[PDB]
Amino acid sequence: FVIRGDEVRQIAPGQTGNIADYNYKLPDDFTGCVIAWNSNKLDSKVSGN
Amino acid sequence: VYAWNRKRISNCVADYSVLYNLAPFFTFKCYGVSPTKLNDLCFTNVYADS
Repeated sequence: FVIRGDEVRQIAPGQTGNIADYNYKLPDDFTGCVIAWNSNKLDSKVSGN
Repeated sequence: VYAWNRKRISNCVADYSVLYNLAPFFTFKCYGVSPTKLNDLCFTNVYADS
C-alpha cells in the first residue's frame, strides 16, 4: 500500500490512530515483517490523487 | 519546567480519542495503561501538566 507519513511508523499491533485504522490491519499475531522506505523522489506526484 | 501548569479538571465526558489527529510525531508511552484502551475506564481525577 502507499500509506505515508508518521502513520507508517505507527503501523504496529494495536495503537489505533487516524490513518492506520481504515487503511490496513493485521491479526493480533503479526507473524512477519514490514518493509518501508522514503519514496520522496520516486513517486513524487503533484496531481496524481 | 520552572513553573508547571497543573490543572485538576472536573467531571466531564471528554473522549481521549480526540488528539489522534494532532501534530506529527505524537508519541504515546503509557507506563501502566493502554493508549487504545482509554475509552471505557472511568478515572477518578486527571492531573494534567505542561
